[PDB]
Amino acid sequence: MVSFMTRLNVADNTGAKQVGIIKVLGSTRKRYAFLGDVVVVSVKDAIPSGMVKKGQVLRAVIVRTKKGQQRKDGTHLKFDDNACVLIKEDKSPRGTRIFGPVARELRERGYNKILSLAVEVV
Amino acid sequence: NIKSNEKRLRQNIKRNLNNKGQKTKLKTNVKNFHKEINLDNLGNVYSQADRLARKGIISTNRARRLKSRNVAVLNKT
Amino acid sequence: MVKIRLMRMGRVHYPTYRIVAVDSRVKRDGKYIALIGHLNPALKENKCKIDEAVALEWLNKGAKPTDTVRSLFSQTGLWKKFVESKK
Amino acid sequence: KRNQRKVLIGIVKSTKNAKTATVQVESRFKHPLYHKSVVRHKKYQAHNEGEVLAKDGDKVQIVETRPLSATKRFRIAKIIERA
RNA sequence: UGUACCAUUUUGAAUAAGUGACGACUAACUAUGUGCCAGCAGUCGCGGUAAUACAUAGGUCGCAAGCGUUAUCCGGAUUUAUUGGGCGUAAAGCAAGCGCAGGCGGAUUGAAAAGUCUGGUGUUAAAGGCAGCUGCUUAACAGUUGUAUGCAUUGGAAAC
RNA sequence: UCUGAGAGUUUGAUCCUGGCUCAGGAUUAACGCUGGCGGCAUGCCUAAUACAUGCAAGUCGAUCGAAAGUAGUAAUACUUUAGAGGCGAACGGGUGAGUAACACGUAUCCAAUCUACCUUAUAAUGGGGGAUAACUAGUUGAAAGACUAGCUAAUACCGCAUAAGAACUUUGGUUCGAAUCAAAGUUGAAAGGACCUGCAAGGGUUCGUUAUUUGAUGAGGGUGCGCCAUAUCAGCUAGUUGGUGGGGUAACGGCCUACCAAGGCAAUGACGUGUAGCUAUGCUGAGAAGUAGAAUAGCCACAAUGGGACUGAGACACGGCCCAUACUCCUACGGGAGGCAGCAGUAGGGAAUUUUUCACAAUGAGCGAAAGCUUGAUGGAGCAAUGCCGCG
RNA sequence: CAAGGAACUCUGCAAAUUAACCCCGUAAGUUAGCGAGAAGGGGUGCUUAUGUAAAAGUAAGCCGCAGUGAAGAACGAGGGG
Repeated sequence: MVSFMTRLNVADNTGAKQVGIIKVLGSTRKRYAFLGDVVVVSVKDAIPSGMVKKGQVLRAVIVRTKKGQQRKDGTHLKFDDNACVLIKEDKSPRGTRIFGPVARELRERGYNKILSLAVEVV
Repeated sequence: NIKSNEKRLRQNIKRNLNNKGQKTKLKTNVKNFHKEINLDNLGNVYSQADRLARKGIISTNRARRLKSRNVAVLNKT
Repeated sequence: MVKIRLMRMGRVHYPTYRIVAVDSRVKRDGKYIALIGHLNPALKENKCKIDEAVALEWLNKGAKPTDTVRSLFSQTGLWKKFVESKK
Repeated sequence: KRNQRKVLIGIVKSTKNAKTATVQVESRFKHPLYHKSVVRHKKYQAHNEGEVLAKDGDKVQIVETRPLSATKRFRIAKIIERA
């Protein structure tokens, strides 16, 4: 249940080691972003040779959550960290490779490029 | 990749297993000779070393060095 | 095995071989131990003089000629002074 | 008997390290382009076998050998008296 | 690879020249225009209304299937002076003194012999450099033979 | 016996001190203009940047069984090997990032080493066992495949018999740790294929096996001397110094290990900084030598980056394996695959450095008794006035 | 008290973390005294053996999610007036 101003790990090869939430999108007073919901963020820590410098504002798609969320078929997936991917305004990540597993609820919303690049979907 | 390397990848594995099996029985015979000392045990050790000394599993100078250091402890008396 | 081979020392279109006592695991026109005459396989009629001094020593302490070296060892009579002194 | 030797008279500085002695050598060489003559020091190492305890001022001779250990490379051959 | 090449094989002057400079250094000079303006330049420096230095024209000369410019290396540069430089006024003697280390250091006799000199031996790949020769129609080029140098070790010498 | 050229420029004018510049060659050169041919050499120096694409080390049926195919009524004979097995794969190609040090040059010792194919010579090449590819059947996927159960032969493996001499110790004496002798103990050796002969018995030839005795050869270890600048780098180093016991290693060794001590290097430049593959050589110089390490050759290091180890005698393996890191590509989302600094070629950079070219004809290498096969090593051709020379 | 970790707010107020002993390790600055418990990390339980004068210490082994198992113990870093 990543909320407003939630620093969280990054799961691609953009070099964005530590990024925090700046606003949750989709409506007024959303105050929560579950698996799949697109958020805007602001990179607060990167690598020197990165395609994104510190202080930029960018939109990202959350992939891994610590709280988890009940799935329709009864199962309740739950990771142990908060991750995201750096999309570029339609469906595509700003990076080329994806680190770690990615949730499945990104299948329906779109984002099929992520699932293609994902190492192992769960 | 070139064809004449993965064939060697097949051949090497079985002789690797065989050579490991011989090496470990050399080693256990040598342990047997440490825990108890007699002419018979070390003679088995000499024979067992010469088995590989025919081939290239153990370097022959290693075999002679080990059997020399074993006759060294034979020379306790 | 040390092999008696050919070394194409010369300009384009004009090979001019010095016969060489070189090891098997050595590239063409590389360093060697001793020198064995030379050859100009364009000029005919005995343009192929050889030292005959250290070549027999090489053969007597291990050497392997080649077909073009077999040719030269044939006419000069190396065989009739080598295989009999062998016994 | 074709093994070689380097007969280089040295001087024993201190054998404070147990049963090992430090020798000093002075080779005279011409400077490559100035043609003057200068002599330099180059410390060497030889371990005490126990035959004679070389105190300060003992100058001896040295012979080549196998590597006895790292930084201990040569052994004594002939010993000359004190001064 | 019908390859080079050869063969009174066909025809035909026909199928082929640019380039840099011209004040001096450094061989090569006149005119027109421009008139501190446009521009030239390795150095000196040229032009504010007669320019052999700018632009062009003519002419001349220096190279030529290459010619010029820029970039780098050595030389000239004895301008890092070992060969082979100086320190009064041109750059350069510290403000002076006590002085460790180091460098250098009277005369005589002996020894050893590190240096020093010379004798032998081993070794210092080929190509390349030098010289001769050979073969390319000859140089370009390819090949042959001879050619230094240093080091280790060994016999002596014993001025220093 | 070799060989040494100057000139302009500070001044009203002069001599000197002194700096700059030119007159000479040379280039892995490039740019402008022009451009006919021939011969010879050379052609990314920037990004050890990333790569579309095609080819770069395979061979062997006289090793094996079996498979497929052809002649045959059959017996049989012939052609290829998917696989097992032998060797080769560690050479040969490329590049110079790293490395300032036994890396290189060079002189040496290895009483410290080993080295298959090659070389002198000797003994034997006996007899058994147990296994597995392929095949089949199944599971399983489009395929790559993988896994499950039976079947096989060998020059694949493993015991057994005897060891000429070895290998190692036991005992005796020899010589100036080495080497040789004598006796004893323990221990280990193969594989057969093709052929001739032989009614047979068996004998023999060629190819092959193991153990042996010299070497050739190659690799490795160590030392001498030489092999950059920098003090606007003063301390540096604790397996570091030395010893003891053991292990380890082709061998020496704090190489590691358990114990003991604190030592060692350093102004004659330690440690650090930046720089760089070293050497022969090229250009220049009369020379002392300055200078770059072009083509090429010896040595060294590397194979996208970082580690590990098998096998092999030889790799810590450029187109072998495992792992991790980064990048990319393909896909049927299930998964995979790759490492152009090999020859061509592309992208980028740069001002700049070429054909996605032919043939083993020759040298060679590898295998194969032999035919023969592979070779972007090599030999050739295409391009380039880039250079030297000759001819128009 | 799950997820988040100052978004609260006039301000991290309050609350929360660390805390004992032993062992590594400690910078800028300075009036050379300090900074400094700077910072940042590791160990503690039980049994046997070995420990020496007692004990610290050391080796081997065992258990739990956790071993000053409770109680009592400093949260720091940087800049400025």
